[PDB]
Amino acid sequence: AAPVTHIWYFKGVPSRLGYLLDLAPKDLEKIIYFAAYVITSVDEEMRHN
Amino acid sequence: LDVNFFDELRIGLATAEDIRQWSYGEVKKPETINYRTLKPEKDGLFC
Amino acid sequence: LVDRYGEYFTGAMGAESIQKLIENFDIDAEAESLRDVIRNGKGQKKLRALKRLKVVAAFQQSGNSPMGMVLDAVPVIPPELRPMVQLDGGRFATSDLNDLYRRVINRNNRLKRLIDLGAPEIIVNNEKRMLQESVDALFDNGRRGRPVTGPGNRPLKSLSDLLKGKQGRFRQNLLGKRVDYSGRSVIVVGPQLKL
Amino acid sequence: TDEELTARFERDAIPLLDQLYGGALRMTRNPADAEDLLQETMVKAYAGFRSFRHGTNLKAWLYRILTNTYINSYRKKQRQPAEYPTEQITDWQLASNAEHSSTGLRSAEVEALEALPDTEIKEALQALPEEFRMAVYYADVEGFPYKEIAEIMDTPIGTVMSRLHRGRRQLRGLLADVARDR
DNA sequence: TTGTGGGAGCTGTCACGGATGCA
DNA sequence: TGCATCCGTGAGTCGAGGGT
RNA sequence: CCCUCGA
Repeated sequence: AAPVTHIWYFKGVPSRLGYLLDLAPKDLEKIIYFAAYVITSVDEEMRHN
Repeated sequence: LDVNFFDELRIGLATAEDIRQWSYGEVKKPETINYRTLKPEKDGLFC
Repeated sequence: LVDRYGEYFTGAMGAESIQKLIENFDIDAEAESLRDVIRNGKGQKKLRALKRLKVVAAFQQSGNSPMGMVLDAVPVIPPELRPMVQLDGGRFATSDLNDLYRRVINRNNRLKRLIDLGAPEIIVNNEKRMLQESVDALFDNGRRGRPVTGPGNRPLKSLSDLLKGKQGRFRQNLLGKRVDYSGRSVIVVGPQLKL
Repeated sequence: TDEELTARFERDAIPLLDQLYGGALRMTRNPADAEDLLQETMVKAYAGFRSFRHGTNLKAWLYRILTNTYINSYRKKQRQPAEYPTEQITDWQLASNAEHSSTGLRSAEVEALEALPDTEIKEALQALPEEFRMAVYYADVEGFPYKEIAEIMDTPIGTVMSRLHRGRRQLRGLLADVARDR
């Protein structure tokens, strides 16, 4: 019902997701297990105008 | 019968599309087999 | 930040967010930035960028999109490879794999029920986290946090364990195996034999 | 006032989650089980939150929902096949199970012999005439219905039945090794 | 589904390499 | 940002028969 | 898999 990350690529040291998105594994832990939000997109034109 | 002359053996990541192209149906129920008839429940892990 | 400014950005928690990021991810752009950093830079930034490039350059060869690192569908191993056998006593013995898949199924279905009932976001988020954790156990138990335990506080062997160690398939069943036309017995000297 | 009800929920019931989880851990002793049971309690509690009388202590109400879902869990597990999870299924266990199964752990030799001729039976069948051997083979080796056996040998049903009963008689005579197997 | 309400264990292991994270 | 810490890896073979 | 034992 909800997508799920493969633990091989999140927690397997070195975090391949961390290297992929240039994210600290600490922050990936916060995100994936619902401790903190992440900004997925932003409308820069609307913000500017 | 396989002649057992495979050139190469290759991995990659499976896509959800690949995972569904392998599957013969979704396991929707957690029940395994009937406590009475010892038969695999429908849509379960042994369906 | 969402009450105001809400229609100016999208934010979210969890694997769905990671999936969105991977969707918006420009692999050529980041690969070029990293190549630049490793060519014209020096020091530990050079080394960390070489590390980070080993992943992106690999995802940059013959398709292989990083989207495969996030899953919407979990494959379920054939049931012969995860047997369930009746025991003397009327009790059953199941491989751990079935308990793991069963926890995944239970939590996914409970999440379906919550989504349908329009439950509070805190509760549905709890269920999504639990689903992530149960798939993490199914794939590699104990790798993050506590391992799912069976009776006697025994960690259930996941799909990763089935492959690793001197008990996994490689060392226990492929590089050596039990054979037919073979026997065993005590040895005695027998000095009358020829070499 | 539906969204008002769910907001009242997020205000009142959610801060009780820590104590409710402590209790679920007390009565399950397995943290994954306690999380499952607490989320079940929350489903069963948000389903009927109108049925709770605002103002009274909702700690005790939610605790009763918790204890009742635990009791239903115990009663439902008592009605399931009792499963013990093992890291590996033992060879002794495979064999013990095979002792009461419709097909045993068959050996390569058994399979090989079954794929080799059964000389006493093959010779007896070859003694029959062609029509009789074919009728008995189609009838009670392949199990076809009599009309189909007719349609394969393009003879009426009556004469297939004749050939069948008389080939059965002839083979019953030919097989004195029934006493060796009967 | 209403006065109350946090587990049972556990460390009595060691050497090494490298990411992680922290000031 | 330069390391210190924390984490994750590995730790012999084959046998017997009794157990969850 | 664990327990006790064998070389």
